[PDB]
Amino acid sequence: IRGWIFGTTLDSKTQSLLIVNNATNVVIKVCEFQFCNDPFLDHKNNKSWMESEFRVYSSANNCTFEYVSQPFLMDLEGKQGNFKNLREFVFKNIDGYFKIYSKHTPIIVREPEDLPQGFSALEPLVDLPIGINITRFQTLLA
Amino acid sequence: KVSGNYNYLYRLFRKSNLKPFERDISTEIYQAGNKPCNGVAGFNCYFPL
Ligand SMILES: *[C@@H]1O[C@H](CO)[C@@H](O)[C@H](O)[C@H]1NC(C)=O
Repeated sequence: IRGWIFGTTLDSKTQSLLIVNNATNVVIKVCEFQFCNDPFLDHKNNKSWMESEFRVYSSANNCTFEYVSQPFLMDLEGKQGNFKNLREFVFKNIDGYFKIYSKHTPIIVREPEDLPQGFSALEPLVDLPIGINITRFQTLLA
Repeated sequence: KVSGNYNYLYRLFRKSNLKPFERDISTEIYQAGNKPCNGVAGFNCYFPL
């Protein structure tokens, strides 16, 4: 799981938001993205994944906001089970500001899913002045 | 400009309020009267700018 897309219609007629952590840097682009109907970065060789299909937006038209920051710490390679990593994010859009808060806790093991009983507060990560309204969000993956 | 400065635009067809501090680019032709227009520059189908 790498990024997210936010919008209200997502058909190159309303302003759209994209966030990607897959690249070497964290990239946030508020643009008039024309997402094609196949938002996948995973279909690759028989057991490996690459950074292919990096143009899932078929058109990047007249648009405004761009931002690059340092990457966030993920793990390496692919494993089955032993998911030590656990990631939490909260996204809000209030008073014309897009607020993203983040938290990452490693070293969790249990046989069932659906989170433990943990008391973990969330630190503020970024506040952005995107200045749009959003109605539907779709997760991205690689 | 005495010769005509049309570069400044404004919106007057939304039928919706706004929260503080956002911009909206609605290039699509607004429809009023609850009848599907599906056309361009028609009656009761006005350009929003
Ligand atoms: C971007 O500029 C082109 C150039 O004419 C214009 O046709 C288009 O409407 C503009 N789009 C936005 C969102 O400003």
